[PDB]
Amino acid sequence: MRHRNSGVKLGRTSSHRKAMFENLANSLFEHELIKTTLPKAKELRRVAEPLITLAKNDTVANRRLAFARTRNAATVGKLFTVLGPRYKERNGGYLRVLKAGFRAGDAAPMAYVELVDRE
Amino acid sequence: MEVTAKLRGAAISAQKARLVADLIRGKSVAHALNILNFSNKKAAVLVKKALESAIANAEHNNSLDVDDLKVSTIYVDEGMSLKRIMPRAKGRADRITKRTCHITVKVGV
Amino acid sequence: AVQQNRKSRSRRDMRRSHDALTENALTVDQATGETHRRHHVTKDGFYRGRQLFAK
Amino acid sequence: ARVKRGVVAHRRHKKILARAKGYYGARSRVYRVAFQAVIKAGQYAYRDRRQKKRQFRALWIARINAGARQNGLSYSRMIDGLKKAQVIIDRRVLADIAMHDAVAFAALAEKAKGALA
RNA sequence: AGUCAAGUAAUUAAGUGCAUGUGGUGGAUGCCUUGGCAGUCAGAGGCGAUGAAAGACGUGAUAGCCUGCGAAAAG
RNA sequence: GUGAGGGGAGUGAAAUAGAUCCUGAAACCGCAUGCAUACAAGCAGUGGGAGCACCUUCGUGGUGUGACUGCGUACCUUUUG
RNA sequence: GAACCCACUGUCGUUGAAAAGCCAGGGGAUGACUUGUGGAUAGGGGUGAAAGGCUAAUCAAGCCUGGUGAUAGCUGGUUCU
RNA sequence: UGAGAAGCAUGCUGGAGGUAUCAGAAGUGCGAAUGCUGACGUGAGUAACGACAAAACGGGUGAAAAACCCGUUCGCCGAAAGACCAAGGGUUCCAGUCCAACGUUAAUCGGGGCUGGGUGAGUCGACCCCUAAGGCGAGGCCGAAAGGCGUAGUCGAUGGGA
RNA sequence: GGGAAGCCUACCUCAAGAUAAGAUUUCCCUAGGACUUUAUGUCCUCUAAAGAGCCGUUCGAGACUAGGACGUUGAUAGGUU
Ligand SMILES: [Mg+2]
Ligand SMILES: [Mg+2]
Ligand SMILES: [Mg+2]
Ligand SMILES: [Mg+2]
Ligand SMILES: [Mg+2]
Ligand SMILES: [Mg+2]
Ligand SMILES: [Mg+2]
Ligand SMILES: [Mg+2]
Ligand SMILES: [Mg+2]
Ligand SMILES: [Mg+2]
Ligand SMILES: [Mg+2]
Ligand SMILES: [Mg+2]
Ligand SMILES: [Mg+2]
Ligand SMILES: [Mg+2]
Ligand SMILES: [Mg+2]
Ligand SMILES: [Mg+2]
Repeated sequence: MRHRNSGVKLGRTSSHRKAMFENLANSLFEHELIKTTLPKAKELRRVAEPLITLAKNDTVANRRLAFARTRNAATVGKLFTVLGPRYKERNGGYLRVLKAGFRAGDAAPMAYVELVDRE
Repeated sequence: MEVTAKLRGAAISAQKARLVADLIRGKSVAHALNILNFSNKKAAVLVKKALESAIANAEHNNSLDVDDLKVSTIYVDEGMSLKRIMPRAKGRADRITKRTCHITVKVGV
Repeated sequence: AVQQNRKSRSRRDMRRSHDALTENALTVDQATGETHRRHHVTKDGFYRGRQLFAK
Repeated sequence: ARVKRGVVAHRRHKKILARAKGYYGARSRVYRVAFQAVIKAGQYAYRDRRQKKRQFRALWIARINAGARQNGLSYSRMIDGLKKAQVIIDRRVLADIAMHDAVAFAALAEKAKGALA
């Protein structure tokens, strides 16, 4: 029974799942377009969008929090200098998840994660 | 009447391939190709290869138009099976059989 | 536990009678005019008037 | 003088399997079951060749009784009258007439009833 | 012509059973021998310190194996 | 897929004689046609029996299926059984 | 109390990862200690701080080849009309 | 067709042997022996896909990339899951090329197939000199034969010698 | 006639595969040919109704199913406030 429960497991421990989601967020912020599995893509929003929401205000405390959550100086820099001002007047919804068939390896459903205003 | 095409040594069992072969029996060539392209089964690529071979043979040798063709008959036959030995616990050994099948497709009209 | 008698081919086929496959939902795209899975991105990179992987 | 048992054994098995066409399951494919099936069929035929006469006689008696009760009599009384009227018609022709020719059976019943009186 | 009521036919096969036609795996049968088995009639009944029986390594088609041969090495 | 495999052309008396190569059976596994089958209980047959489908030397005929019905608890050994 | 040797309890495993194991605990750990290499003891024999224990996954008498196609008042099977 | 074991004629495949009547000899008739050999079914597309640690993304080749290559992040061992000798196995070592079979999946990858290369010693080890346990043993003692023991000797490292 | 925690009703749940397959309210489908074996006959031409399903966002529903809500005429899920 998981009535009114939010979250995923993906067959991983807490630390492995957290590190994988952080790495996925960093890769997405670096390349602006990635291809992953469907549940991972749908769960990436809840960890990616709060970072962009936090980056909308440029303060020392916000920078330190973004660094503590990302652990990447280049990512924090690119975020606060590019993605913050870009989505200044947008009320959420900075990601786009599009189904892209299945993987030829294990027939797993795939999906493209994209930014709404890239390139 | 019927343009035939045979694929021997499919490296798959007949029971797993009959499930895919039952889908395209009686359909047109375009619908069958569309169904086989967007499927995730393993025997689908073999059935698609056999169907494309049959269609190409019908176009080249008999000079039949492709829009009038349809999957008239299709079936799967058993083939030679390889025998291997698998070591079990307590020194026992079991016999494993790798199965193979042939696919026959005849397109008509 | 193991069976006491053989299972005739009739009962085997009656049990297998639920192993039929099903087709997918394929539609013709309005922009490219190609067959594609519904609610899925076309193999070339086009979906809903937009085009990914600009070339 | 070595002798091989291929041809004659194959022919015997083929004859036995051909004598058992139409059976269900292994009774039409396996020799071990087909032999027993053929033997049982032979025994059943031997018994039914005797049972058939009783079955048909019972059918004839039932039809004659129906006709006699239609003509206001019973089977026993009509048979007794026909035996007293010196009529030697068997039950087969009587049942055939009762099923097909109603006026002839009525005349026979009238003669039997007159002989009873 | 139509409503209402009562009675009563035909129509389904996800699958299966039987018969026939057409195929697959499989290597029984039929035909044949390149190999064995048992004898007759004639031989011989041994090889070796001048290095025997049995082996290792080498020698040409080109790389290997089988036969032949031994740095004079299919002579 | 410069793969495997197959369809044409050609050789061959013969290619379901194509190198997994004379003939090539049974168990076992597919496809097509014909009939029956989703309210009725058991060694799965036997004696009757309506209908349906193709044949015809067009029948009180042939080939398949066969609803409904009476009867019916496998084979061999060892035992009084 | 570590390496090393051993195997007292429990869980799991029992067509197992393994024809004797894993994990959590446990005992000895300067000695009657553990271990490498090379030798000796051969079957009514050897060895045994002694359990009928060990002697190539086999021990109230190891394995192989011959007598040998041992014997069985016992069990099973024994084919066309 | 006959009471039976069976006989006869013929449609399709097959491509070279078969054999009347009467006599003679049998390796002369299979459904069972937890019978022997080979092939194939049910279970069933079910169980299972093998300690201590974990993976994600971008690009490349390629018919096909979760497993290959390059790069960017994460995690584990570190008295070992690191680096070497002895025993043991002989090409598994390196390069090019391939995916039929092997890899408990695919594979462009490999300790897989094919082709071509690679091991350089006065100082390392072996060989050699010497010997322990032990083996063999000229003469010799004993024993039906085979043979047993053993002296002078000769071998035998796990030891000593630049 | 009286007569008990006993039986049938009464209380809660399931229930028309009850093949005896029930009832009620509403909604939908009203064209042109050929042939034969003139029959809810067989082939053609022309439309696919009311609805159901496939698919997607999902659930206080759920092993897979099934069931409930929604799909630009939208607050079904995520994000933002
Ligand atoms: Mg929720
Ligand atoms: Mg040569
Ligand atoms: Mg009833
Ligand atoms: Mg019925
Ligand atoms: Mg009958
Ligand atoms: Mg201690
Ligand atoms: Mg015999
Ligand atoms: Mg037999
Ligand atoms: Mg018997
Ligand atoms: Mg299960
Ligand atoms: Mg990748
Ligand atoms: Mg090699
Ligand atoms: Mg290589
Ligand atoms: Mg190699
Ligand atoms: Mg001595
Ligand atoms: Mg010496």
